[PDB]
Amino acid sequence: PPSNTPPVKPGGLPLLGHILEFGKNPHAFLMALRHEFGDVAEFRMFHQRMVLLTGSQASEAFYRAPDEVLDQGPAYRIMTPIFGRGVVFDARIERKNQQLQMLMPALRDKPMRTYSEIIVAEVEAMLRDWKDAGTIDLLELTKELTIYTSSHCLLGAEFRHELNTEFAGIYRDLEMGIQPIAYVFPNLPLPVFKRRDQARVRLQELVTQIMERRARSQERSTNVFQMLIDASYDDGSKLTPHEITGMLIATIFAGHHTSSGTTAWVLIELLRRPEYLRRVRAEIDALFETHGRVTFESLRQMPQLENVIKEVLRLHPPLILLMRKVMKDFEVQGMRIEAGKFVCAAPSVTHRIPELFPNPELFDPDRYTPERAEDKDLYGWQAFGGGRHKCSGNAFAMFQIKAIVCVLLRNYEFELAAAPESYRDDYRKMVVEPASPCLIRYRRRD
Ligand code: HEM
Repeated sequence: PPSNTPPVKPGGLPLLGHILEFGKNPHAFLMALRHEFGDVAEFRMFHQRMVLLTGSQASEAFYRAPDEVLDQGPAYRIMTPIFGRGVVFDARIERKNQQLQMLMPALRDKPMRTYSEIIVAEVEAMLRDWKDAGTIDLLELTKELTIYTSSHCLLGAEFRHELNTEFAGIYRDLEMGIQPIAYVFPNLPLPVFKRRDQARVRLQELVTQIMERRARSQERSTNVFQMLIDASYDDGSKLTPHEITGMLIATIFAGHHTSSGTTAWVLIELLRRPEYLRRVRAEIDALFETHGRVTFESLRQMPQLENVIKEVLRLHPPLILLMRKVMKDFEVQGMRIEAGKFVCAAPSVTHRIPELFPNPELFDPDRYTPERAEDKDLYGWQAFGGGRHKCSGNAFAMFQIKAIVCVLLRNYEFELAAAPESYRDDYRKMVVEPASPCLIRYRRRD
């Protein structure tokens, strides 16, 4: 009497499974898998057996599982050298959870007003460097803008001014260390891998220096770094500069390409839909004539723009595979998923289920008005994941993007360099953004 298990896609290659076809187009693949096998569908990545949970029901099973059924550890094994050993997600389930819990208040509530001012200020700042008119690569602009605003808010002014050029190069070497051989996490050593390892060492050095310099000086700035210094375990014991360095890098990687890509898409989508450029522009111009400046209070209630960002995240979730190891038999929609196996959510797929998002392929922000399609189901729309391990900085992300767009749109008029339909997702990236050659034209407003 064997229990009903989920269907397995007729395999491809012996030691490769489906990996090449999947790798060709991860999204197209997962769409195809679901379309042919339904809510719960097994495929093989190398040796390993992945199970795609799509739809409201199967998504709930995923996001609500205890940390003791589904472990996010292996998904991050490529990151461990960058984050440090035993720092966060390499740490024991209970220790990992305290570190994450220390971040949450750093990225919500009280510091949010300060972050707003810093982010607004940082964009206003760089915008003074701009010619009257010109052509820029939109993706590069939002990646620069995001790393500046992030690092200022998360690390502090030290890393924007005094440690600017030093940090810039560390982050590069850190970023460059994200190579899928390390993602297997099988062998750590290589030329680029040491330049990665050297980078983390030098950052932990820079951190401790600033810890010590901010302590003998009675500087008290508002940043995640400062709050991680002031945080403490339930022990009463404190974070070591190893941990503080690990958590700050995790936060920056978690927030950088995700935000930068989304800001790009919010501008692209607004620039190929004049209808919505007007609704957003009218909202901003209204915001200024009611506040005379971009202000934490003003950013809070931008319904037009919130709705646009929400639809952009429906059509363009930057993270499209959320992977977990099954370390306990749990059951999804009747089908039993064996321990030792892998499960994963696919925001990009579930977001196009017609039963959840009527006319899924149509861009319509008005889905997210009081007669909504994001509220009355919590495991439909899932761009920020869900459950115990949902994004800590969804609030930060929303303000970051609302601020950048507000300022850019208020000072500058934009128009696409190439044909509107030519702007496509590049699903072959670890974090999905628009295609690399993503040019745009600016000219000072009025
Ligand atoms: C802007 C668009 C963003 C999107 C779409 C996004 C999406 C996500 C998703 C889907 C996860 C869960 C991954 C998983 O379940 O394995 C996640 C986790 C996380 N995100 Fe984001 N994120 C964004 C921005 C940010 C920003 C700006 C920050 C911080 C500044 C941030 C910090 C985090 C952290 C710390 C986690 C780990 C939460 C945990 O596992 O407990 N994210 N994000």
